[PDB]
Amino acid sequence: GMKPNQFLNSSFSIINEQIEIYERGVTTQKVNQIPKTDDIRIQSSDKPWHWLEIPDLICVFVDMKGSTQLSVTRQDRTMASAYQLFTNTAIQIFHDFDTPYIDIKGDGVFALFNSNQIYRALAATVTFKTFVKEVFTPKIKQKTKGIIVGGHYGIDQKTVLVRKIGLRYNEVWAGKPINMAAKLASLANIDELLVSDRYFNNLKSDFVLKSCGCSELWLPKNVTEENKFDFNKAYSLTSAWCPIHGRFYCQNILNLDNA
Amino acid sequence: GMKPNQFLNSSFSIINEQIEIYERGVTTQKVNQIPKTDDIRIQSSDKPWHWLEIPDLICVFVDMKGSTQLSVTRQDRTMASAYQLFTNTAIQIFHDFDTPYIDIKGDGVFALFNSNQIYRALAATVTFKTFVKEVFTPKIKQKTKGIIVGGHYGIDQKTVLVRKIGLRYNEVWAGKPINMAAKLASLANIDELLVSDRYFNNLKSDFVLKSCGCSELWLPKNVTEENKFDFNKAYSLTSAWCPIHGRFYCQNILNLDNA
Ligand SMILES: [Cl-]
Ligand SMILES: [Cl-]
Ligand SMILES: [Zn+2]
Ligand SMILES: [Zn+2]
Repeated sequence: GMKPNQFLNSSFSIINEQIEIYERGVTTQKVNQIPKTDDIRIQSSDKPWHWLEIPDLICVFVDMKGSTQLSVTRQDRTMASAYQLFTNTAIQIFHDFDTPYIDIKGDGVFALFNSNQIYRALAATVTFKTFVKEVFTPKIKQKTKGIIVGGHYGIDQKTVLVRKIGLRYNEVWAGKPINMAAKLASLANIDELLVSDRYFNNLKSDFVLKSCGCSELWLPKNVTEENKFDFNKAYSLTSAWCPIHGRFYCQNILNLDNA
Repeated sequence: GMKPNQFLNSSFSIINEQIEIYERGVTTQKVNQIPKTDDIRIQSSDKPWHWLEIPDLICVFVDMKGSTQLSVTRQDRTMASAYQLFTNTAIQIFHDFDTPYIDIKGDGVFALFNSNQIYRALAATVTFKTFVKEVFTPKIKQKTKGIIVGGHYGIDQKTVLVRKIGLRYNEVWAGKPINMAAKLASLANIDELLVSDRYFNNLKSDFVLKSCGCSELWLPKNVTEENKFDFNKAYSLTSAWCPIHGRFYCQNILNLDNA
């Protein structure tokens, strides 16, 4: 129902071009793991959009929480320092866990994992969560003389589509889990990880379901009235790596993907 | 703080490296407009992080709303087509409005504008909003035989910091307006734009404050109890370009930045 006098001429022409592209339909092809970036082809502009379908991809999203009083303009520039200590550490930790794909969005970082990296994704997320709780929050509190800033985290797992868009070219991701992992992180309290029920249902080991004894780690949370999610239930983890047993637990959990 | 038995050895070493970087402090320098990407220098890794301070930068964030039933796996693959029709049109429209910087995050797109592009940012946002209402929503409803999918939108304006991080290199943005524009969009209803009070307070012309008569366009909304924003009030726009007067209004609004 678009009319010429409703839009700029250029906008009108662009919208009609996008309508034509949309009317071409799509094609897809299955690829079991996140492909190398150069294996994602740039298409000729006349073709129907082609997507690669990655099954049961895991998306972790971590975001700074409680930072509204941190500043980029006042003398201490504390938001700049906090951004580095939070985001750069997130990136380096996810890289150390051999994350297939990392990207930065606002005050947050998302990390994509393959469907056979369930436990690796969790171990990387809990490592970052523990860093934030034990290091980031105390140091920012020291610098600000009292402000408590931390993180909150979400994980979802679902099939996604990927292709490249030129703005160079970047991967673009269509589907549920990146959007849903970010929405879960936004819903989470400070120092809380929320995961979807479909991701939680893939966690089977007592190394991740029960504490070290220093109890059930995960609590269900109904998310239906949020009107944001295509699943009924999330699961909440508020604990972190044990100061005594955390390394041993992380070692075992990482190995759980190899079986 | 950190204990060695709480983390993997590699994670421990990485955290200590990030603490050292954080303890170097930061330096900043003012640049009045969003710089060219090659003017944002890559630093040697030993230096305190340097940031460019861009005053009163405008961030628009547009996001798909109501898409939980769209699928990337069922036969119609409707989420793939919808992603193209929504996101690619957003990209092309923002490029047509000469947006200095565009980036894609999940089901959404953000566009950054200079402080002297107040009205251009609004005109680009309302153009995309009108496209979504008049074109995207009807076509997706037709394809799905009834599902109503649309968009929601946020705008904030505040000083930001920018530098480059290598994961070639990408700009990273620290500060309020990208995070806050995304949170405003998440808070917005379908076919609703929410803007911060500080952005709204820069809107002075009746071309943006009053309708063509086919009334006040903006309604205040208190956002204090959201505990997410560093401002008290947002402003809601639910209208779109008039089917008769929309081109004329958009043209005049664009001209408002040149005075
Ligand atoms: Cl600030
Ligand atoms: Cl889906
Ligand atoms: Zn223990
Ligand atoms: Zn009118």
